[PDB]
Amino acid sequence: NSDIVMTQSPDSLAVSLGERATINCKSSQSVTFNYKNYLAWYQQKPGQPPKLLIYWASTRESGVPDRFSGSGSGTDFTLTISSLQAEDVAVYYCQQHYRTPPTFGQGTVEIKRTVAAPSVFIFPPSDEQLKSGTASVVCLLNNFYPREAKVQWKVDNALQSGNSQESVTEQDSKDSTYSLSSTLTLSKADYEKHKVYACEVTHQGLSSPVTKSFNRGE
Amino acid sequence: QVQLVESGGGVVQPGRSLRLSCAASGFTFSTYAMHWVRQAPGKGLEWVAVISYDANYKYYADSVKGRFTISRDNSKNTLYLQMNSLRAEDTAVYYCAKDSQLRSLLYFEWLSQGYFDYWGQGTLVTVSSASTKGPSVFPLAPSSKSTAALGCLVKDYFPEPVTVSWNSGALTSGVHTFPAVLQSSGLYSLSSVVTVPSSSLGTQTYICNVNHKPSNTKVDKKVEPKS
Amino acid sequence: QDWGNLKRYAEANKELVRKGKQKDRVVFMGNSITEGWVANDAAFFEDNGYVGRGIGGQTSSHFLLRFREDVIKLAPALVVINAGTNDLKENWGAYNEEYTFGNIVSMVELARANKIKVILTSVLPHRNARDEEDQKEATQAIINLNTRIINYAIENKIPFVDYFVEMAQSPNGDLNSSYTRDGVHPTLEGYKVMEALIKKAIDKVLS
Ligand code: NA
Repeated sequence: NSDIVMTQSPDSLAVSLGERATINCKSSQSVTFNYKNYLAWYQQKPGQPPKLLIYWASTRESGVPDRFSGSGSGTDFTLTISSLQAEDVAVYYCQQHYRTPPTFGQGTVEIKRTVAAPSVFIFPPSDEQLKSGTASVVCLLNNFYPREAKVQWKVDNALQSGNSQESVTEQDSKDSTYSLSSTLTLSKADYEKHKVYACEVTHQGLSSPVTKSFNRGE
Repeated sequence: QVQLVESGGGVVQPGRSLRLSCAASGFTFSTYAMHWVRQAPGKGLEWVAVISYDANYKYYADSVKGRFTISRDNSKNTLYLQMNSLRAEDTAVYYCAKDSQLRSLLYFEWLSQGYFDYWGQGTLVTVSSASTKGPSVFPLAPSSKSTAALGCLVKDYFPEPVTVSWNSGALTSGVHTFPAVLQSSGLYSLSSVVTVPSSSLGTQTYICNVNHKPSNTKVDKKVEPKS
Repeated sequence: QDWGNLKRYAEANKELVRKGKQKDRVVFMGNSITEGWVANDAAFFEDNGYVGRGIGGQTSSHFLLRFREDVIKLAPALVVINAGTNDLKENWGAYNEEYTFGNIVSMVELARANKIKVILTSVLPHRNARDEEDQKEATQAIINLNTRIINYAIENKIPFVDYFVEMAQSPNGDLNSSYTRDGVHPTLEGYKVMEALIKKAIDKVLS
């Protein structure tokens, strides 16, 4: 209840490579004491530990490039990347250590690019898997931007809920797109009770939703 | 330079105990407070505990109070975290972190800390009852109405990770191997897909090579158009 | 206008040199806490050969100006320094932790240049009962200054007497109600606690 809350608004930001990235962090109470800002910034790449970027709100750690800078005081702080490099795409943490428990706020920097519609593919379960009692149906959305997409499963035109899971790749190193998989899991008996399996994809790059389908046993 | 090396992580049953260690070098360990910080899968950083330079004071996050104990051996330059009554929500990568301030006086539980100037590599603690299990690998066959997409479904394995290659590493362009998802069974699942010329489907062989070292499993699955 | 207030003890210093040189003299440098110590427990100083040189309201800057006349010229074996309370109070001007700490280091170096042993001490806990945040900020500033002092003391092999840890009560470090009435100056019971700590430290130095 009395823990200092750290909030980044917005908590996600798409920035074009080469352009300015500005991350705002707000504390629930002032973390400035005796002309000193108890605010640190950390950078974390996937699979890597956090790394200190900025301490005392505005002092760069040794080895941090000049394009990173921190500013602010009291309850309002900012981390700025003057010109975004591909190696700067990461998760960023603002941290107060004015009071214990030290607390963190979280935000991500992603690469902004033009809209790209996904290429959609649907995959029926293999006969081998079916023989063991489960059916996995897979819908693939390939190389699209932005990440937001709606994937809706239909079985004999009945909308499915609660029986699918999604996974998304990291932004592609060359074209900055995403790819996404949706897997629908059914029992063998349910799968073999129905004919038409469809995945309907809604995305900003598509003027209307795209549906890929197959008929069981065809 | 300053080094912090954590160890002791692994898969542990809910309710059991686990002791993490953090071996420090490159600085006078006995004159700095030390911290544990953890990061649950797909979540942010959560501070766990602090111990004063002289071990006289220890403070804990509310979420671990009464279950975790922080300690240090200044003669061995080692920091410890004793975790009891482990729960599924304790699953996280656990980091040790050096405090920036020299000999901070942690007389009260709310006082300022330093910033965390150096961090260890982290050690993963997975609190789960799931038995180790190798994956089943199923083809994602290229559509007969096919650039064509094909792949492999790598289903029901524990723990992470698996590795997937195509054609023993000769095929790398166009491959998307998705992050694993934890299923409601407590087992992981993922797919690996690749896009290839539709004209190649009749002549070029596509095999996904799946390796799961925790179970000593290796599967080569040929993915071809379905007859 | 005699900013350092060298006038306060000028005549008392003359009377001391007239009484001759004494063995194992300990001079106490400080503010109203130290001045009130002698006023409230004269026997502790009289029976032990301690000389009090506290002046109420004064900062570490005043102590530095008085150091030669009120410490060095009394040829003591040892000096006990308690400084910082009025620096933090800001009754003489804006607080600067680095300037306050530097004044203490200057006094230590002057004492060591004259073969006078040193005992450094913690700034005492202080009441800021406006609200809970006021007390926490006061306590945090005191601990931050005491942290600089203790680190310097350890590095230079100077004994540090931590009045604070024994007199600051949970949860926010207020001066213990058993040891004070106004929340700033100790009562006699509070002084008894400080006397046990400082006498043990003095006896270890003097052997
Ligand atoms: Na000395």
